[PDB]
This record gives sequence, structure tokens and C-alpha cells, in this order.
Amino acid sequence: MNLEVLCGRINVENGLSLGEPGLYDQIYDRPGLPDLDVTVDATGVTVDIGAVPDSASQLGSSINAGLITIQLSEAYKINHDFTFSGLSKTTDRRLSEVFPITHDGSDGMTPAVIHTRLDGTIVVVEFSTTRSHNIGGLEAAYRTKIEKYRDPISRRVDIMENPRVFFGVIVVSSGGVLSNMPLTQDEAEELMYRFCIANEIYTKAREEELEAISRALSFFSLFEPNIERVEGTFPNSEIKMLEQFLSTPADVDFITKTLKAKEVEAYADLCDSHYLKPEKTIQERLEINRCEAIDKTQDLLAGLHARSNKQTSLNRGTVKLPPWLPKPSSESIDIKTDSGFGSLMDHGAYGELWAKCLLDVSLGNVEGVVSDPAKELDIAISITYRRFKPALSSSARQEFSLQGVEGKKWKRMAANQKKEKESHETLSPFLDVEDIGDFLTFNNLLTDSRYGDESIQRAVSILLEKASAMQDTELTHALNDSFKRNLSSNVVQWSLWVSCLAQELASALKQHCRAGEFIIKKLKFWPIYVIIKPTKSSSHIFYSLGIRKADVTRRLTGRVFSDTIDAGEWELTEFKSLKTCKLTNLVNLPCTMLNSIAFWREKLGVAPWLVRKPCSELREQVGLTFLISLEDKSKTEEIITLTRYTQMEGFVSPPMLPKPQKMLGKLDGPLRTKLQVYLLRKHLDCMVRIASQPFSLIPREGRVEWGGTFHAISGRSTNLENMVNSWYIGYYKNKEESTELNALGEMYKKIVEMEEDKPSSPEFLGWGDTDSPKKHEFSRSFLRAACSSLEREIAQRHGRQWKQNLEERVLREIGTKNILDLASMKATSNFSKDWELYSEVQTKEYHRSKLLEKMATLIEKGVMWYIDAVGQAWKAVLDDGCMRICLFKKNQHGGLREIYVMDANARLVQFGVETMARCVCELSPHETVANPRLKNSIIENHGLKSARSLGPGSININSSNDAKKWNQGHYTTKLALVLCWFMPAKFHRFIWAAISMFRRKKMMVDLRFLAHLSSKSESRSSDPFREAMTDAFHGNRDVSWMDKGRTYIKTETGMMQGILHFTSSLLHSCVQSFYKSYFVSKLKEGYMGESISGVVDVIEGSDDSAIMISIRPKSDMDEVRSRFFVANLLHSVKFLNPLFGIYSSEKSTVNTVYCVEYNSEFHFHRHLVRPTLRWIAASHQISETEALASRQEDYSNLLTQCLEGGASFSLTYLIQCAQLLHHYMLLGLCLHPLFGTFMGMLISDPDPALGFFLMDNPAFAGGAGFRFNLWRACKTTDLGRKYAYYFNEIQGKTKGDEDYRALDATSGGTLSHSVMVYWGDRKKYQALLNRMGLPEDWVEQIDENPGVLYRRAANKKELLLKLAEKVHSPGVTSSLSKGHVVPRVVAAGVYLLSRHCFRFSTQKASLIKLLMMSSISAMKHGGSLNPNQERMLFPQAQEYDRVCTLLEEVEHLTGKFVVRERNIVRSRIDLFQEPVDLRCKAEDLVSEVWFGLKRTKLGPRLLKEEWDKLRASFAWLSTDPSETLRDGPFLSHVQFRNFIAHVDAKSRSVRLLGAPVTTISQVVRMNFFPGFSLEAEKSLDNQERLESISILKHVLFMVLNGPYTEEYKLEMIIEAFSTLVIPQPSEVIRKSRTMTLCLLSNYLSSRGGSILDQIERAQSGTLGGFSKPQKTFVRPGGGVGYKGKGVWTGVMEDTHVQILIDGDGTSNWLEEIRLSSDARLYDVIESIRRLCDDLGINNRVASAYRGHCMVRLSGFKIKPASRTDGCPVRIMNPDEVKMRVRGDILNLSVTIQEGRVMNILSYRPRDTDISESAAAYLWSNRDLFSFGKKEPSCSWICLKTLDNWAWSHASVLLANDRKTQGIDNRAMGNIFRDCLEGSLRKQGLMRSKLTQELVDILEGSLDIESIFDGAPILWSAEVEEFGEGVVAVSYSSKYYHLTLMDQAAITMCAIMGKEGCRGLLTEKRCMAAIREQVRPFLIFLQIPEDSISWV
RNA sequence: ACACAGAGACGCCCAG
RNA sequence: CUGGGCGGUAAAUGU
RNA sequence: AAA
Ligand SMILES: [Mg+2]
Repeated sequence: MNLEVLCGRINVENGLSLGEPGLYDQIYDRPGLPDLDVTVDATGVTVDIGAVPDSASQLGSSINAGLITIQLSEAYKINHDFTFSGLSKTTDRRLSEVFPITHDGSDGMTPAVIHTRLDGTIVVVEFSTTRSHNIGGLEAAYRTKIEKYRDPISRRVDIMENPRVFFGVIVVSSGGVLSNMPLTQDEAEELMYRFCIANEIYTKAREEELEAISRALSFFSLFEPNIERVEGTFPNSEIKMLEQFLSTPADVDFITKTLKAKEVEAYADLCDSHYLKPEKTIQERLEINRCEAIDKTQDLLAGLHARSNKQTSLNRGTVKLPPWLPKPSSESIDIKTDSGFGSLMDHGAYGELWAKCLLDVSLGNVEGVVSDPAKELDIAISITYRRFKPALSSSARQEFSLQGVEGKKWKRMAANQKKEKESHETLSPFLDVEDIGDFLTFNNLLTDSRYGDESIQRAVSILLEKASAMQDTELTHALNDSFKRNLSSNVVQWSLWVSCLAQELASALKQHCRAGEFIIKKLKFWPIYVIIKPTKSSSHIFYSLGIRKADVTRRLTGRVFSDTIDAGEWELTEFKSLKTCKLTNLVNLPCTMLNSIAFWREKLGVAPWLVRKPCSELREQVGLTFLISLEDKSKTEEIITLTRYTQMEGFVSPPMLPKPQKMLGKLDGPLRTKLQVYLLRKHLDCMVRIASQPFSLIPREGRVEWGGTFHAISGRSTNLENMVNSWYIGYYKNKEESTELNALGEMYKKIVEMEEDKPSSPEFLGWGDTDSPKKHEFSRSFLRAACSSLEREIAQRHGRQWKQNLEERVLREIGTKNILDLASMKATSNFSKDWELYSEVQTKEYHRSKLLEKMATLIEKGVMWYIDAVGQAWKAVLDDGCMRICLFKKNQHGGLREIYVMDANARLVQFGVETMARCVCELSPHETVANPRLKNSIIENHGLKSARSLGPGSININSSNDAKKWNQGHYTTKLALVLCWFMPAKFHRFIWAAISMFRRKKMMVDLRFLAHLSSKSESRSSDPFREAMTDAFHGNRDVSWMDKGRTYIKTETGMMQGILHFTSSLLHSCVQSFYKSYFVSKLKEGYMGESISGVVDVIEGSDDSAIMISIRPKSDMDEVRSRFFVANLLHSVKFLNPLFGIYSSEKSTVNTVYCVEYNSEFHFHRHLVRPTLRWIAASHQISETEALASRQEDYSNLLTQCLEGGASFSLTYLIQCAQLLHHYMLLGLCLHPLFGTFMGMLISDPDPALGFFLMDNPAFAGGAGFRFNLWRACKTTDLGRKYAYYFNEIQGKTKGDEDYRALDATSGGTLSHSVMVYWGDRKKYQALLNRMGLPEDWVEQIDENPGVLYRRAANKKELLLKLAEKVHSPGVTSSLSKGHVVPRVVAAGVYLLSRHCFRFSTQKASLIKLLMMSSISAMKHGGSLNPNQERMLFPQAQEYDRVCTLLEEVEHLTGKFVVRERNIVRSRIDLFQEPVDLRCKAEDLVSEVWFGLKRTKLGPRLLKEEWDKLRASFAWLSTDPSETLRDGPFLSHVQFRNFIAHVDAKSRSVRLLGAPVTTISQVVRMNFFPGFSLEAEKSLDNQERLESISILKHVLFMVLNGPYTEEYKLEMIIEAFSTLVIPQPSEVIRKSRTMTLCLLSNYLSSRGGSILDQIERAQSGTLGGFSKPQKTFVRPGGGVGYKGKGVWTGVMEDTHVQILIDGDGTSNWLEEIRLSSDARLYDVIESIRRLCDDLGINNRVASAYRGHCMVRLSGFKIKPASRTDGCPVRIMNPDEVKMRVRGDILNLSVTIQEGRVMNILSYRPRDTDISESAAAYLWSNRDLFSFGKKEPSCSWICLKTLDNWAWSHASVLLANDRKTQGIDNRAMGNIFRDCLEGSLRKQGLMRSKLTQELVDILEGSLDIESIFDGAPILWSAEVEEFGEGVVAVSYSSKYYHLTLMDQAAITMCAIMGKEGCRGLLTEKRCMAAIREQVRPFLIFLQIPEDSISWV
């Protein structure tokens, strides 16, 4: 029907109305039904509509014969949208548009139809249907639909002017129609007919949260893929296997037999492999092992030498660059031919070429060789190369073509063929690697060059001193001098000119040249000339070097450098080649060398400010780093990398021997470089040395240390940290390198090798159990047992209802997904049927498209929910029959990895399974890849459990594991069985089909690879894979994985890398749970039927795993038997691992005592080591961005990540200096002639996002972010004037200057003005935009409806707009193109200074022009920032000021060297936290004001107040969104939203590692340099005026927690508050102790008057507390949880509220709300939500009260009173207050009535708020307060130690009870004893005070004593536990920071004896002559003298 | 020179 | 043998 | 007293 006539026949009067319900009934007779054929599939449901039966009543004319399609998701609401088909205009609007904003929370609610009438009236009609036959049901539905809408519509119309609205509702059932809408009878009859058809079709076919749940549930209920088609298509995809796996139980007898067999096999391997039997001495055993290792190394060397040329002596250079080190000079080109050019030609073809090259340059035309500054200066304020063609004689061309400059044309002749045949040769191990050996130990790299006076050093020093102007202390000068000394060196200058050469080559990389011509160019500073012959930009580029040979002042020593040809006066070099990938390391060379020098000098103990000769060890590390960076080969990295695995075996304890000869499987391979031969020889020597003897464990007092550590490459013995960091030297290589076509055959070899052996019989692939499986089989019963064990664990931890919660979570996570979430920049494959066959796509080019294009078509098709697009993708995959995969290579710091790109439909299908697997993995207590908090929890908390259960002196045993081929080896049926086991039986079909689609993998190959492959039919070659591939492609031989003439490789086994990550993690978790259950079951038993006591902890990731087991022995013999038993248990795992599909790798290290590694984190007892070299190396991998500020912020992020790995602040400062040098070099330092003018002009105006580089304070360098440095710069230098002018123009006070104003604010609090234009990907990005076809006027459409940038959005055009603004994002879309960032940045930096390439935020101007415009600019504004502007711009400026004022306490380099702290743990230092007074968020405030949706929890009155404050800040703001755009200085709402969202405070948390732990002062004193203390010098006058409240908190803590009576405490509090001055309170909504202190001071001073008004104003109208408190529940080590039934009573916005709460165990919940007066309720709701989330209680728990009330409240959302859940909302003097002090609690208690206590404020001092600076401030004012009179005060009130006579007087006070004013007895003694005990434990002596069996789920031949002889005994060592759980317990004492008894213990230890004290605390023994002196300390210990027994 | 237990690049398209 | 015109790829799953 |  129509709506126009229906709305026209409605008369609307002024106001609101509801009409009267008109009950309608059927009148005309009804025909039966048209034909309604309905079928269901994955696409949808098809509704075939037949012909309506004919009748005279014209019923059925609305329908039309045909077919109707409905998607599966919305099949639940079929009656509603088919009975009411039509009659709706769609484009559903909300109440926010036509009605104004009321801020009631009901704005998000929208009706079905909303009609703006032709005369302006508003009519809203609501539809409702029901399958009932009673009139009462229709009346109930009508009343419900009336009442759920009447109240909010009334509230909306009782405010808007001239309201004329009408509300209607239509209820249609199968028995009648009830509606207030006047309708004709025929309309009712046709609606009845449509309802009958709708419910017939439904019977035949059968809040946003609830809608998503219903949609997902309906989809999974109606989804039915044909199982038979899957079984006919995919192998081993029968549901019978799944049903059998879920049906039959396990066979326990088979499990027992298999366990016994594998146990005896493991025992046999352990006994025979490690030479256990017969009896032998340990020395004999290690000698036999060493002989075996020597034999294996020798036969490997012989086998490697067999397939090689002999070639004992060979001439080659590992470094291609010459060792020249010339002095820098000016940029003046000088030929200066003195001996004549004639002496050059008669020295070879190189001499002829160089003579002919220099002769042309001698004949004028010097332009092009050196840039002209004049031309650049006149062009900028308003790339020419010197090409030449020499003679090129034929012999010269031949000799040059030998090097490969023109190798294609000169390929035929015999010399080039000989060279090509010789190139394919592998060098021999016996090559006499001699020069490399003595180059490392003896080199002159670290000798000072005495060059620190030239122009480059002058420029960098000028820039450094300009950057360090803000911080002008002595420390900065010392660190700058150290950096300059590092800069002045031979290696650094060599790297500088090498990097200049590399930048020049990268600039000249893309310059096409004709045949026979070259380019000559001179470097800017050094007198070095290069001749460049460039080929294609992707291909090689050639160069030769020439020097005067009279200007080479210095030269590096060593023979590793390549030979240089001498030609008379000039020295020349041959033609070498590089690519784009190899230029990365050459550019970043000087920064790399500076970082390495600083890092190793700091690590070797040399202080930065000292000057010493270099050590022998230092030169080895720096030379090795230099050689590795220069050679840049992939094979060289592996040898150094495997040193970690071959060296980790030295920690293995008895009875296992260290066997590093397992690593020979990867050391084999070709050796094409001399350096690789040297590294292999040193690796074998280290292997032999490791196999000879293990590492020595020395159990000293308490601590555990390892001895005999040494460096792998050079046999020098070092510390442990040096070895761990030397394990990672191989990371000094370019991670990304290009792949050539003769390569890439290794990938296909890795793919096909596993697939060759697949068991043909499928009986052991899930069908049945078997022992001793093959390379792919597994046992079903073991999987059943593991799944049952993990299910038992989950049911134990997460209760018995975990399955239903998991189902609801899965449905919620899958129901809310849109297509726009899936769209991203990730690539996808276009491989299809037409690409399969060759010889038809040979003359075509294959390309990969982004997922954005594939999702844009789906979005514009008309689907938005992800749950709608799964069916089409699944059907398309099933029809195609195979998953289609593309391949490429990802190069990493390790072995090569194959990466699988995936099709779009396959990705869409895989997303849901990945989501389900993640949801299942979120519950496991062992898995860590989805629970990142667990990896730092399981390892650290093992010590606590070991100490708590077993007791003190436990012995730990650990094992670290890995997997050979995790991606391969896994048959997908196992994963499917596990997932279906862990699911509630409704997802089973979908998971089974989505897994079964995997086993038809078809992987493409490169088309050029096949194009070169098809030409050749004979393979030759020495490897079988090439012959097999050639014969299979040509069809000569037949293989299963590839057929004739196809472009795809077909496999059947394995899962790809990462595609099924979470499912593999779940399987690994099941296996580890089974292992733990088996281990504890066997640990219950013991040797000879004993009972070994211990604890087993297990942790795992994707493939990595770790087992930690600790036991406690009582004697020696049982200790040795227990350790042998544990060795057996840890050795059986590698034989239990063939069961399932694990196949544990060779890199696993087993049976180590006090060490365990997991995810590259090494725990060595209480010393935690993290390799920081891997982060220091990666400190220059910046990303391409639109602005320079983003480059600086990326530098800051990399520096922070480097600091978090663990490094001193001096090292961080030096790394920041290196980053500054790198940035300034990237900004055209050595590529543009006008950089000197640029810096000389820039030093006047330092400006971030303009060219200047800000630098941090040396004391605190990495913790502070970029905003802190911006704030310091704005408050220190002239940047504040420009920022003030910019912000004033933003305010609108200063108008004009349309193009001068800055609007775009980059993330990080940096508003920007300009952006560079020239992007290489910009044309590609434009093409990408063209091929998707977005609307052009997206900004015009987004300004019309701005409410889509703040909501989820539902309209299709809304989604198109959101996608359009997603593509046009400034950062992500333009930056994720990626590539080799550094070479392209270098190439663009040759013209960035002087060329029009910057765009305003349309004239394009140079950087110098931008500097001139900024000169005629805000520099003339001359105004500073006011506190309002600073508070708006920096929302955390107070924390910045506090940190800065604390920071300047350290300004001088004075300190003492101390012993290094040997207890390293992690920490979480919180700083720069979110402000408490801000009370709101800008974006949330704007969203709530403009669109009325609940973002912030602020009431409408507070919203009005904050809006008035913001309007005071910004004048052009207004409630109407459209008014703000034109009035304000903004172009579009996108820019406004970006500007608003960018400037908002974010909390900054650092995670330092070091000694356990103001705290900033402690971490800046300890971590400045290891073994050194910074020793800050404080100023007295600062802390009293900066934070006087901290002194008050200190005094309050030391008074309340102290030995004082209550009256004395009251008087002390009164006088302390009277003496100090406290600022006035600030209004906050979050509870704070500072505000309570201010209120307490104002109350006791009585200055504010009515204290209740002040309290309610400070807490924003909130008053009250607990009338009946809640009884406490003792918590296991924490504050007592308040449980029971209680009441919260108070006032809130002039309303007498009363809240009833209840809780049980975990949290409290709302029970009942009683309120005095309704008035406005919404402010009450927001206030009570703030109270609830401040006190931690929840609203989700349902209430049992079913009685009558006014409204319901559930989940902090208002609900109609008809519904039954949620909390009911039923409506029901300053002289009385006083001071009351409880135990460590202050309260302003004021009882409401007699019989109960009513307190309204709280304050408990803690252990944090104690400062030594506050104690010193109290010491200066010792006579001011009353505490200076007696001895307990001035020592307990202040913080100081106790003197000898002082503690003697204290002891004689202790001996007698006496009576002293407010001093007390027996409690002062308690705190004294606690302080003395804590002081005792710090120095030593006194020790710090501190299951899923398998059954319910289901000898003595060795000498032992001899095989464990010669080993230390560990139970007699008394070694402590490790982990942060133990460490944090020892600091739990409240009086930890007390020095009141340290000197007492120092004096007592000497007089008593180190062993004597321990005997005293155990046996109570002492001798009399020292008893006379320890008797005062015996009364301090409160131990009687008659009890202690004398010796 | 680069890559590789010899699968490739060492310019490509034209026009005469 | 000359002469003219140039543009690529590179990017996978998760927190 | 605390999340
Ligand atoms: Mg592995």
C-alpha cells in the first residue's frame, strides 16, 4: 500500500495524541493460497510465488507471481518484513534528526517509519505482528508498543515549539487487526493474507547486541552445506570419522602399553647415547664424547671438501671498497694535471678510460659534476649529470665486459664463458683463512683520526650545540664530548665518505644512458671522483673510483680490503656492482659503527666520560661488526645465528652430557666467501670446546653463578651478558633483500619435500590407533585423552557453565562484523581457472590486487554484515573445488620462509574459523599467543608455588622445546577434530567444511620462472629436484604433485604459515596439558615405590614450549635418584612427540637446572637477560610519512623500544645523537649544495615539522615522549611565540592570513602547516582510486551528514562514505605501499631543499621559501602562551612541570662506583598519567552534545557547564553542527574531527629492567650507568613550594603509622596541618587523596565555613557513604572484599538516594534503589554509574525483586518497568561532624542517628608517599615543630639512622616500661623489632619469610653414585628461589624504607660472627663476653636472656 | 661484479 | 651499426 | 583499606 494517502487522511492538532484503537475484523471471504515453493541453500532462500486464486473481492492483487530471495541472516524476522512488505520508504532515520537533543539516552532508539508530512506535522507508525488467536494478546502487544514509545516522544515534544505530532501503531495477527490508524477494510484483508503467506513460508523454511545474536543464531541454524558434494570433492572429508571420534572413548590398555614401550625405548637411548653403562668416570665420558664430536666434524669437513675445487691459496677481497682515508676539504673541483695525462693511458684499459674521462672534464663544461649554488638559490626563491663518450677500444671493452658492465653482448667469446663456468664453484674449507684471523685482533679502526676540525664535524657540532641549548648542564657537555670523541675516528670517517658515495649512487640510480657513455661526479667534501655506468633501475649499477694519491693521508690496515690498481700519479679501482637492496647498509654505516662502539664500550665497563686505550676484546667486536655489515650476504648470517643453539648446550647438567654435535644438519652447504670459511672454522672450534667440557656452576652463598663463559667467534672468556649479546651479532644485515630467478627454487623444494611421503592408507589419519607412527600419522586415543585433560582444566577454572558463555561470546563476536572491517591494504590473489594451463597465458602479466578492491564491490553490491557474504564465497569455493594460493618470499633474520597469499573467498571463509579458534584459546590457562599477560606470569610465579608447597631450598629443573615443521606435518583432520570437540555441536558442520576445503591446495609459480623453464628440456644439474621439476613440466617423468603443462603446484598435506595459528596453538595446549597430567601421575610414584614431591609448570606458544619442574630433596642419595628420575621424565618427551604430529626439533635443549628460555627471553636464576643488540641494530628503520614531525616521532618510538630492552640512559643519549646525525644526513646534508645556507638560516628559528630535531634530557632520555620535548621547547625557546600565534588564529581573535594559518594536526600533539607533494606511489595511488570508482564529492556528502564519523553506521551510502574517507586517509593508505624506504628517501632528498615540492595544509614552494614565509610571520607576533592555551594544547602540563622540576636535581657528574646489582627484574614505572581534573573528553563531549549518544558519563548539567567552558575557549563553537563549519576557520568536518581527536592526553608507561623498586629519582640514579650512582644534589627551597602536599603526606604517614597514642596523633595532625599551607581543592569526579587532604585542612581551619557544601561541591554534588557497612571477606594477600547485604546512603543533586548492594565472593551487585523525589533522573543515573564503577560493583547481575516500581535499570541503561530484570528504581548539619581516627584510617565521621556510625571521608597513608627530600625538609625545620624535644621523634618523624649512644639510650628505654607522653609500650618495641629484622634480612643471614592426575582422566643396574660424582651438591647449598613472585614478597614490609637499624646490624655482625648470628637465630647460642654487648640487641629482638643457651 | 650444489640477470621496446 | 623513447612492484596471520 |  501507500503512505501518502494514509498520512493525508490524518488530522493532527497541536500537541501529542494517541487516538483510539480501532479493532478490525475480516469481512470478505479469503481464497486459499498461491503456490509457495521454497528451498534453502548457502546463497539464500528462494520464494517462488505462484498465481493467486481468482476471486470477486480482488484480494491478492498486491502480490506478484515470481521469485523472492531472502538472505539467511534475516530469516528470523520474515513475518515482520514480508507481512509489512512495502509501505516503508526505507532510509530509516532516527529521533535525533526531526526531534531536538534531550540527552535522555533514548536518542539511539529509532522507529520503523518516520514521515515529515506535507504541512509540517510529524507522524510515527510502529508495526507489530504476533502468532496469537486471543484478543488479549493483541491488546497486550498494542499496549506494550504504546508504552515503550509514549514517554520519550512526550519528553521530546514538551520542549520543542509549536508541536503537532501524532503517534500510531498497527497490530496484525492471524485472528484480527487492532490499530489506532484509520484503515479501509481491504487493507486489513490484504495484510491478513500477507501474514498468512508469511507464516506459511516461515513454517515451510524452518538492542544491537540482541539483534546480532539473533542474526548469527538464525544463520547458523539455517546454514546447510551439502556434505555429499564435499565428500565427493575433498579427500578424507567424511563426517563418520568425526562422529566416531566424538562417540567412542579411549582404550586405556593401549595407552599403558604404548607408554611403557616408549619409556623403555627412551631409557635405552639415554643409557647408550650418553655412555651411562657400564661404569665410567666423568672425564672418560666427556673424552669419548669429544672424540665422537671430532670425528663428526672431520667427516663433515671431508665431505664438504669432496664436492669443491681444491684451491688451497686464493686471492680475493672481502671488502670491495678501498681502504683510503682522505682528509675532508672544500667543494672545489681540481684536476691539476702535473705529470701529464700521457702517463695514465699506458697502465691498462682502466688507465685509458680514466685519462679519456678526465681529459673531457679538463676542457671546460664543469657544470653537472659539481652543483652550482647560484642556480639553486635563484630557482628556489623564484638534476644535470655530466655525460661523455670515450674512445672505448675493443680490448678495453673486452676487459670491462669481463667485469659485466656489458655482459650480454660480450657473452659468446671463450674468456667470458670460462669466467661464467668458473663462477659456479664452491670454495674449499682448507683455504688458509689467515688475514681475517689477525685483522680482528690487530686493527687501527679505533685509533683517533685527528680530523675533528673539518666542515662536516663543524656543521654537526653547530647543530648539536643548537639542539642542546635548552639543557646547558655539565652532564650534557660531557656526553657531547664523548660523542665527538667517538665521531673523531678512522672507521667513522671511512663510513662517512662511504655513505656519501652510497647516497650519490642511490641518487644516480635512475638515470638512463645510451651505449658507450658514462657519468662522472665528484663527492662534495672529500676529493674523490667516481665514474658511474647505470643500467635499468632495478638491475645492476657500476662504479669506479679515482683519487689523487697525494691526498690520501691515512689508510686502514689489513688484507681484507680488495686490491687497488696503481696508475702512475692516480690510484684507481675496478668496476663493482650493487643493487637497490644492498644500498641500505651502506647508507646507515656511520650510525651503525657509532652505536656499536658506544654499546661495547658501555658493556665492557668503560665509563663514557673516561678516556682509555681500546681493549683487545673491543677491537674484535667492532671489527667483526664492520666485516659483517660490509660483506652483506645471507649465508654469513646463519653461521653466527647457530652459535646460540650450539652454545646453549653448555648449561646441561648431569647425567646428560653436553652434545652440541646435533647442529651439523644445518652447517653444511656451499661456501662462496672466505669469511664464511673462517666463521665455519671458528664455529667448529667452538663446537669442540663446548663438547669437551660443560659450563661450571658455582653455588656461592645464596646466589647461583656460571663460570667458563666465552665468546663464540673468538675464544676470549667473557661475562654471561657479553655471550648472550654476541649471539645476536648476525642481525647486522639488511633484513629485506631481493630474490633472483636462479634462486626461489629452494621454496618449492621446501614445499614439496614433505608432500612426497604421504601414507596412502588413511586408517592411521584419524580412523584408528597405532604405535610407532609414520611421518604423518597420529593416534586417536591420545588426542581423546589430551582433549579430555584440557576440558577438565577448563571446567575446573572457569566453572561448569563455560560452554554457554563461550557460545554467546562467539555469536556476539561474529554478529557485529561489517565488511568494512575486513577491508584493508593486504594483498590477495587473482589466480583462477584461466591461469591454470600454460601456452595460453605466456604473453600476459600476473598481478596481485588489494583486498580493498575486492571488498568495495561487495559493499556496493548491497551487503554490509560479514554474516551475509559467507554463503556466496563458500559456494564459489565449492564450485571451483580448490583453494587458490600465490607465493612470495619474506626475508628475515634467519632461514628463509615461504609465505602464502590467499584468495578473497578463502579469506572470508577462514575469518570465522580463526575467530572461533581465538575465542576457544582465550580460556586456556597455558596458551600465551592469545593471553599476552601469561608469558610474564607463569615463569615468575613458579618460585612462589615452589616455596609455598615444597618449602625452602628447592631444586629446579627446566627444559626448552621446539618443533621441526609446524606448518607441514599437521593433517587438517586433527585440527578439525579438536575444534569440533571444543564446540557446542552447532558449529560442527561449518567447521568441518571449512577445514575440509583446505586439502586441495593449488599454488601458483612465477610466470618468468616457467618461461625460462619451458625453453630448456635437459636439466643437467647435481640435485634431484631440478631434474624432477624439468621432467614433470615436460612430462618426461610422472609425479603426483605436478602434471604436464600446468602453471600450478598441487599439494594435499599441511596447513600454511599462520593461517590456522590459533588451532595449532590449541592442539599444542592439549598436548602440554596431557604431558603435565602424565608427569604429575608418574611423580606421585617414585623410585622403588617412593613418593617424589614436586610441582610441574608448563607454558607454550605456537610451537615453542617450556617445562619447569622443581623438587625438594632431604639428603644426598635421594637427591641423586630424584635427579635421575627427572632426567628420564624430561627425556621421554622426544619419544612421546612422534605420537600426535609434533616431531620435536634439534634446536631444543633439555634438562637444564637453573635456566629456561622462552620467546627469546633468557632467565638465568635471578638474573634476567634480554638481548638489546637486536634493538640497537634496528634504530634507523623509519617509515615514509607526510611530515618531518612523524619522522621525529618514529625516531622517538624506536628509541623508546631500544631503551625498554634494557640500556643505560647515557647509551640512549648517544643513540639519540646518532639518530640526529642520521636525520640531518637524510635531509640533504651531503647531496645538496645549499645545506649550509639552510642550517645558517634555520639556527635562528628552531621548529619541529620544519627541519629542526629536538633532543631529550640526558638523565631521562627514552621515557619522555615527543610531547614532553615539545612542551619544553615551547616553554624555553622562540617556538612558543609561533605556537601562540597559531593558536590565537585558531581561536579567531586574529583574522586574515588565509594561507598562513595551520590547521592539520599530526598525531603526537604537533600541528602542521605543510606536506610534501612528490610521492612515487602517488600515481599508483591515483590509479588505484580510478580502478575502484569512488564518488568524487565525498567531502560534500560528508559535510551534509557529519554524524557518521562518530557512529557505527548502517546505510549503504553511509558505508560508501566511510570507505571513501578511509581510502583518503593521510597516513595509512599512502604509507602502506612500503618498499625500500631509505634509498627512496635518499633519492628524494637530493632536491628537497630547492624545488617546489611542498603543499599547504595550492601553491607549491621550496623549503627555503617556506623558511622565508615563516620568517615574515609569527616571529613578529611576539606573544607567549597563557595557562588556558597551554592547558588546552597540552592536557597534562602539570605532570610535565612536576617531572621537569624533579629532573634538574641531577646536573653534575658526581658519584661513586659501587658493586653491580645482581638481581635484575622487570618493572612498570607509570608516568604522565591521565589528568583527574579534566573530568571529560573533547571528542566524547562533542559527540554527546551534537548527536545525543552516551559516550561520556557526565550529566546534562555538567555537560552544560563543560560546554560553557569550551565555548569560553572557542568562540565559534555552537550546538548546531552546520553553523560551526562556516563560522569556524575549518574547511570540512573531517579536518575538525582530526584536529579535535589528535590533541588529547594519552598515558605513557615505560617498562624498565633493573634493580627492584621519587621512583623517577631512584630509576635515574641507579640506571644512569651500571656500577655507578648519580647522587643527586637537592635544593631545599624547591620542594616546599613545588609539592608541599607531599611533605604533609610524609608527616601524616609517619604520625599515623607510629608509636604514638591517639591524643598525641590528633595533636600532631592538627599542628602539622596548621604549619603547612595547602592549595584549594579542585572539582573532580574521580576520587583523589589530594582533594580529601585539602578538604580536611579547610575543615580543621574552618576557613570555608559550611564544610558539607564544600564537600558536595568538590565531589560534584555527591555526598554520603555506607549506612550499614559490608562485612569483610579475607582475601588471599590483599584488601578484604566487602560482602553480604548492605546499604549506601547519601544525597545526590538535592535528592535523598538510598542504594542497596549485595555481593558473593568476586564482586558486588546492585540490589535495590530507593529515591526520594523523581524530578530529573538522568543526572542521578550518571552519578550512580560513576559511583558504581569507582567502587567496582556491577549492574549485570539480575535482581530477584519482582514487585511494582516506577522504572527498571539494567546494565546502566534505563528499561521499562514492564520488563522484570535489572535493579528496581522504586521511589520512596555542620555541627554534628567531628574528627575520628581509627587504626591507620582518618574519617570525618558524622552519625546520622544513634546506633550506627556514618563516615563520609577516608584517608589511609601507604608505603609510596615517603620521600627523603621531605625528610630533609623536615630536618631543616627541626625546631619549628614540637617533634624536636624527644628521642623517638626526630628519628621516627624524620628519616635518619641511629647512633651508638642513641641506640644504647633506646635500649635502656626498652628495658624498663616507665611512662612517656604519647610514646606507648609493646608497640614501639614491635615496630623496632620489625625494622631491625628488615635491616637484618637486607644484609644477609636471616632468611626472608616465605592436581589433575592421569587416573581420573583415564632396577638399580646403574651405579648412579659414580655417574653423579664430581658434581656439586645442591640441597646443601641453600640456594634461594627466582622470579618476581619471590622478589615482590620480600618488599611487602611496610617499614622497608627505614634506615633506623642498618648501622646497628653493621656493628653487631662484626662482634657476633657471620656464622654466629645464624647459630643465634637457630640454636640460641652466644658466648658471654659478646653477650654483654648483644644483650641490648637481644632485648631489641625481644628474645629473653634466660632462654638463650650459652656455648 | 651479483645470484646459484651451473634454472637468472648483465637493459627493454621501436625505426632504418 | 646508429637513432628515438622509458618507468615498477613489495609485502602473509595474529596481539 | 583495593583494585
Ligand atoms: Mg619450529
